[PDB]
Amino acid sequence: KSSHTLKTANSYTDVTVSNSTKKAIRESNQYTDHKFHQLENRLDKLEKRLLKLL
Amino acid sequence: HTLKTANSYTDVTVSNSTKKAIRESNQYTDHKFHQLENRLDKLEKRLLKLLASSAALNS
Amino acid sequence: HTLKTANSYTDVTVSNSTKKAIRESNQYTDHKFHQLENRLDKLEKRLLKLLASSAALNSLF
Repeated sequence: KSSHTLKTANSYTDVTVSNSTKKAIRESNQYTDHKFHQLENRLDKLEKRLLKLL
Repeated sequence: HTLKTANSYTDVTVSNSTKKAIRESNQYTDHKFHQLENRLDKLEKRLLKLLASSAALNS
Repeated sequence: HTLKTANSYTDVTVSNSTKKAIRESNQYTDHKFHQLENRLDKLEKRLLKLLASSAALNSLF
């Protein structure tokens, strides 16, 4: 009607989009933890084999 | 009717972006996980050689 | 119209967002990767050292 309309819509875009950026980042970071845990545990196992051998 | 049309464009386009964001990021993670695993596979071979070397020493 | 200014606004802000999320998440991965690269380098080094000493000890006897 339309200034107050554009304005309201823009504000909706703003909150929504911002909550999406944060969500993507949490979700990807989680994944990254899940994958990198497997590498850390493998590494933990290897130094422990080494120490035992020594 | 317009406001409803903007907002529902926002919801749809936002939902697709979050998905593309995660999908790309994860793909990059996977590439980095593989590069590390290449390293770990090597290290484990050297431990396996060192191990056989150590039981040669005994004597 | 008003559906055109609000929709182009939404596309531009969605665009910047997508790029920001991927960038930030990849920084996260990069940092964790470095940390682990660090832990690997050290272990590699000790192993190389221990192979050198053991091999030399073997040839000597």
